Amino acid sequence: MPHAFKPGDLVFAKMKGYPHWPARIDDIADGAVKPPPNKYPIFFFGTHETAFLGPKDLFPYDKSKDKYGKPNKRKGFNEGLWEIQNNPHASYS
Repeated sequence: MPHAFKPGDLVFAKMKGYPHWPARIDDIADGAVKPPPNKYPIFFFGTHETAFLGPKDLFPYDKSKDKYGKPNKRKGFNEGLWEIQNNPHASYS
């Protein structure tokens, strides 16, 4: 059975007006801005932007990749597909 989401989990993350986007659940570093309650810090591959999202917008990557892991015209998307598949746990700072 599924657990709750944890830092390092890989997902497609959905935001209004954007395609389901390869992403990971980030850690919060000591000293860093924490997310609102019930929200997770989401690191979007390719764009390397962070947003705060709740589980309703988080699709586990294994289950979802056949549907969502296809090239997209959007800036940063295909770079994001490479990252999630090839080095999803690297530092992209």
